[PDB]
Amino acid sequence: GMTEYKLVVVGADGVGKSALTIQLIQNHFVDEYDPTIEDSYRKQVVIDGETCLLDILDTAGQEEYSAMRDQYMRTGEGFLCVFAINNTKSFEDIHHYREQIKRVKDSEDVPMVLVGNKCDLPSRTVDTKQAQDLARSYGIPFIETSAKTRQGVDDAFYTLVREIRKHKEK
Amino acid sequence: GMTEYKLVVVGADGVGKSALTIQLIQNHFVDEYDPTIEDSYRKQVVIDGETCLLDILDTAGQEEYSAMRDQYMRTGEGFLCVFAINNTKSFEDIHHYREQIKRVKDSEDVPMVLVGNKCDLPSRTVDTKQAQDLARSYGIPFIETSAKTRQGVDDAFYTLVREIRKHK
Amino acid sequence: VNPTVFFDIAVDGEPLGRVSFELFADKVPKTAENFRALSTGEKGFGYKGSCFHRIIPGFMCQGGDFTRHNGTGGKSIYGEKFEDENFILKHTGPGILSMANAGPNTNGSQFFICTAKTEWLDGKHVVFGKVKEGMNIVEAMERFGSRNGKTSKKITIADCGQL
Amino acid sequence: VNPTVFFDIAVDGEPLGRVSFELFADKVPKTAENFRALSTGEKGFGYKGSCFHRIIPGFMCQGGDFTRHNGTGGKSIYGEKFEDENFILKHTGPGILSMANAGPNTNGSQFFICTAKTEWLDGKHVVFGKVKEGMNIVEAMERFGSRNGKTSKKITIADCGQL
Ligand SMILES: CCn1c(-c2cc(N3CCN(C4CC4)CC3)cnc2[C@H](C)OC)c2c3cc(ccc31)-c1csc(n1)C[C@H](NC(=O)[C@H]1[C@@H]3COC[C@@H]31)C(=O)N1CCC[C@H](N1)C(=O)OCC(C)(C)C2
Ligand SMILES: CCn1c(-c2cc(N3CCN(C4CC4)CC3)cnc2[C@H](C)OC)c2c3cc(ccc31)-c1csc(n1)C[C@H](NC(=O)[C@H]1[C@@H]3COC[C@@H]31)C(=O)N1CCC[C@H](N1)C(=O)OCC(C)(C)C2
Ligand SMILES: Nc1nc2c(ncn2[C@@H]2O[C@H](COP(=O)(O)OP(=O)(O)NP(=O)(O)O)[C@@H](O)[C@H]2O)c(=O)[nH]1
Ligand SMILES: Nc1nc2c(ncn2[C@@H]2O[C@H](COP(=O)(O)OP(=O)(O)NP(=O)(O)O)[C@@H](O)[C@H]2O)c(=O)[nH]1
Ligand SMILES: [Mg+2]
Ligand SMILES: [Mg+2]
Repeated sequence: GMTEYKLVVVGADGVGKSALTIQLIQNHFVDEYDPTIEDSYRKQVVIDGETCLLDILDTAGQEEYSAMRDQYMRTGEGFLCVFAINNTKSFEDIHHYREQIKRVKDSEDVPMVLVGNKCDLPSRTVDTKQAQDLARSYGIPFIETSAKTRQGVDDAFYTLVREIRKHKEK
Repeated sequence: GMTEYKLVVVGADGVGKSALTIQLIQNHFVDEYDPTIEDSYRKQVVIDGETCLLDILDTAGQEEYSAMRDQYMRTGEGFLCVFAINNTKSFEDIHHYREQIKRVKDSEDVPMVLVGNKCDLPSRTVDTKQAQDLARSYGIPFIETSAKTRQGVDDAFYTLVREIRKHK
Repeated sequence: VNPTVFFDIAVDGEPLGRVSFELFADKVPKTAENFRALSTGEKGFGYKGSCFHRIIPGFMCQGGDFTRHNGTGGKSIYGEKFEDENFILKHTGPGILSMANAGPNTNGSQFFICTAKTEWLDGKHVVFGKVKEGMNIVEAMERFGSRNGKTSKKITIADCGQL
Repeated sequence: VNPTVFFDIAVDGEPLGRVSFELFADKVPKTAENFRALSTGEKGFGYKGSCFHRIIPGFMCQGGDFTRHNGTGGKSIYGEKFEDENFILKHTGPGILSMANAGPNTNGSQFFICTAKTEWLDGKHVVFGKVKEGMNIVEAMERFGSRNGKTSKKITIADCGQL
């Protein structure tokens, strides 16, 4: 059988978690805003010549429900931590998500990738070096993406899988 | 907010787990055979005066995937064990689903309920007394049902919530 | 006096039953009049034929997207969206009729009907009505929802208007 | 000689692409003939217009129920059901075409297309062909599946016949 990898997409509302996921899964761009309750998807892909099964949980960013994130952080194996490069507050929100994942997992060593999304947009407010420095301090990879052009979409999900493999030492 | 409970229906294929679950959820009877992969349902009810949310996991009884039943068995708070009163084999299998659940969950005492299904049929191969005597031994309630006529459905699941609360 | 509107609900085209609502025009007149007009179709558009796209048992039934029929659309009689009128009324229990939104001052046509008390929505969603008759129809609609709100049958407003 | 048949696949009525199959009549002639004849419709019934009701990414795409169009039906050209012809061929990888069933000797019209090796089905499901051209279309169909197989769009055999 192929190995299944439980990926969880998190971040503030409106950053593009769902658009990133739907690009991965269905290869088109959701231009409309359908704020998420909770959605799960499956896709088989070849990463490093190895076929595996991605199980993607697309989560709600709604701050009102922040204390109910624990259950899915408990079961998730790796986390895509998404902000939008044109929304400074979504970038600031990253700290809270990471801290919560560590707290809920009770570990400093959790597979995660920092994703700066909407990089097709001209009105940037978060510097690439800003994000690289933070990802560096966290010890995790950083990838700029656009769910609209598809830039970096595969790289972000595949990189997260590579981080899971690594943390499992396999 | 209302308390949520996690129920899990099990048994050999064809006994009527889905037919029972769907009668509980939708007050519809399924006369056609559509064997299950995995389905989840949500329903709010009032049991003994307390509003609660039932989260029900309807499983497949294919022997091939017993290994992964285990995960189901981990998360579930209690278990509806269905056989069909015209299917002796599904009754013999009941022992097996029981052993596995006791194992996976590591106890001798898991909220559980035996269900003799399809009691509308004129044919019968598993006497009521057989299932009574087997339920007695294990220490759990026994309810005969008919998803076709809707007999016993609610009792089975509420009795099961009542068995969870007791053990809870 | 406060107006009353009805929805004739259907499931995969099969009649389920009628639910009627009192609209609290005495306390939220602008929001009430939007829902009234959308129920009659008198502006040339409205609820007739649209679906309840999101049904979450234990919480609520949500509908009102008659422009995209996918949960992202809808529009008010005032423009695509209009401001929050007031938050005087609370989500006190089953039957409460309230406006869906995407944050402050983004009311359109989407609405929800509570099937339980949803107090944490107070001050965030404008409550403007309540089920009058047919709450058991709304209860019946939960049979077709799910945890994330996706429905298992097509739940439609087959007809609607003012009483 | 092994015949070749084709499905033209559509997504909510939109053409997706053509999948062609080699049918192993040289090992399972009865089972190959059934699928062949149901793809041409030459006995007055068959696959044209039916849908793929179960798509589970990483495992398989299942269809063939043209009598009930809900995943429980199907019939063969031999009657309601026919026997497991043999289990010579195995579920070795993506593209394998095999018969669905509900136990021994219950083959009808329902079939599945493997998108991975599924060796635990060996000796239980009769393998009778393989994708020739259009594996990428079978892959694209997985875009619309889910863990329990419910599809997010309606996937149909808009046309089919013999090549
Ligand atoms: C964290 C899980 N989770 C829950 C939730 C929460 C709880 N509780 C919270 C409260 N605790 C009690 C005090 C103790 C107990 C535990 C339990 N289980 C769940 C669910 C079933 O776990 C999957 C929810 C919920 C809601 C959202 C996202 C995630 C959510 C969410 C997304 S968007 C929105 N909410 C507002 C939305 N906006 C749009 O649709 C915009 C679209 C585009 O522009 C027009 C159109 C809107 O207006 N409404 C109309 C109003 C009800 C509201 N939808 C909705 O559906 O809420 C669903 C639900 C279940 C009530 C809440
Ligand atoms: C435990 C969950 N679970 C899995 C499964 C298993 C695994 N593995 C097992 C193997 N390990 C390897 C050794 C390491 C790894 C982990 C992972 N994840 C899953 C899924 C996604 O978790 C929800 C399955 C599976 C299959 C069934 C029920 C539950 C299942 C099931 C029900 S009925 C049937 N099977 C036969 C069915 N009959 C009818 O449809 C009847 C209808 C009426 O009469 C005409 C018609 C039929 O012929 N087919 C045609 C053939 C494939 C078959 N359907 C089907 O869909 O298989 C699904 C699937 C996913 C391949 C298997
Ligand atoms: N230009 C551009 N727009 C994007 C991009 N990704 C998402 N969007 C747009 O941003 C809005 C929000 O996208 P969405 O995927 O729903 O965000 P979300 O993070 O899933 N939101 P939620 O927490 O409410 O579920 C939508 O209008 C979507 O089209 C991107 O890379 N570029
Ligand atoms: N006469 C009669 N038939 C019933 C009754 N309950 C279910 N059936 C029929 O028995 C067959 C099996 O029903 P089903 O609910 O799919 O059983 P299942 O246990 O869920 N099968 P699986 O394990 O594969 O998911 C169906 O034809 C159903 O209509 C009953 O009380 N009486
Ligand atoms: Mg989203
Ligand atoms: Mg079933």
